[PDB]
This record gives sequence, C-alpha cells and structure tokens, in this order.
Amino acid sequence: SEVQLLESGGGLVQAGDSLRLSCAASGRTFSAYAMGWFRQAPGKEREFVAAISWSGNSTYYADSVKGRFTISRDNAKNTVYLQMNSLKPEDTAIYYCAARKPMYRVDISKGQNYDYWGQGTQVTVS
Amino acid sequence: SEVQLLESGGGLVQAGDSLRLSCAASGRTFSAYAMGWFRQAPGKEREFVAAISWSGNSTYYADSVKGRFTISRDNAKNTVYLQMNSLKPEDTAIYYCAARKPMYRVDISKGQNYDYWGQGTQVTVS
Repeated sequence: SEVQLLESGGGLVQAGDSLRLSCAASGRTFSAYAMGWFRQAPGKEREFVAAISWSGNSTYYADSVKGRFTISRDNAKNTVYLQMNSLKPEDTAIYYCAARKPMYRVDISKGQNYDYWGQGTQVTVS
Repeated sequence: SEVQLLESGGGLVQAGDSLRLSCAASGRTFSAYAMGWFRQAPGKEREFVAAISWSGNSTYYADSVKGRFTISRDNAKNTVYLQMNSLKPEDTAIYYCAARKPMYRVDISKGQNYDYWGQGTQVTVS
C-alpha cells in the first residue's frame, strides 16, 4: 500500500498576491510521514520548496522562498499546507507535495529521498 | 548591551482568537542573530515556544504549540514575529523574545543558550 496525495489550490494570481496550497492524504496515516513541497517551472527541472517533520515541530525552506512561504500541517485533518506570500512571476510552476518515512535522516531538500508524490497543482503568477 | 529587544502586541483575547506578537531591536540589528520565543506564567517554569535560524530557513516548535504558532523574521524591518492561532487559556503567559549569536551547534530549545532577552509582553486568553 501507498499513501495517496492530492494537491489543491492552484490557479491564476497576480504578482504580489498570496495563495494557500493544500495537500490531502488518503489511503494511509498521514502522521506517519514527513512531507515536502517541490515545484517545477516551465521548461525547468523540479526543485525543492519546503519541508516539515512528521509532527510539524521542524520546518526547512529553500532560500528562494524563505520568509515568503510557510509550510504547516494538521494531521487531524490529513492536510499539509503551503502558504505563499508576495508571489512573483518566477514562482509560476506546478507545485507537488511528497511524503517520506521519517526512519532515515536524509537531505530533505532532494526529491530522491521522498517515496510518494501527488499529481501537482498549477500556479500561474502574472 | 550589544542589542536590546522590545516586544509588543500582547493583550487580552478570547479562546480561539489569534494574535501576532512582534519584537523590535535597538543597537545591533536582528539580522546578526538567531532568535527564539519563550514564555512564562507565574508559578510555572519558563517554556520554550519557537526558534528561527540565523538565515530564516529553519524553524522549530515546542510540542505544546506546533501547528498553531508560527515564528518569522523580517530583517529589512528589523522585526521578529510570533503568530499565534487557536489560542487556549493554557497559552496565558508573558512572552519573551530572545537572541543568540549563531556560532556553534547548541540545543536551540534551551533558554540558557540565548544571549539577549526582551522585557516581555503579557498575553491573556480567557
């Protein structure tokens, strides 16, 4: 079995706006997983955005979003959130949520260390 | 002192409300330091609340407040913030912002590892 992940909240927004993305887990218990957001811009490779420990007691951000984005989770609702403030055109991307087992202390910024992925939600900043 | 800290935003709130505290700095600016928030109520030991790293790319939270509180920093405005959602009467306390010179690996949840402290702002949750 696999955790199933479904991202939501993407759409078209204007430069300077905020947008909150969310990812709902099913199939498997969400508190069993540490979570990460990644994003892929048009024509580029996927890149790390943010990560949160299984309980939500520790977060980590890429330098390109720190201070503007906040990752959080609510395990009692199987949801992890990415609050994006002060958006710019360069933040245009498909945004993915990924899950990994906390068993292994890894480079939490590398997608290869995550085991399960959502389908992506697209965000377009004009 | 190298740096003096002054917190604001406390007050009386109803359970379930939110509040954002802030801390201002004079002397050396916040950009030189890692920061944390602590709290203490009469008759109780001082408790660690949240920490933010020197560069602002990592945060760490006590289990008592994870998922409800967010620590952030705005160097340009020389300010650190603690956003508190879903407040409970157990949250009532004087909240203190502390600074640490970011030179060594230490336990960021221990007040003894901090170097500079504000005067505190009182939060009361009915």
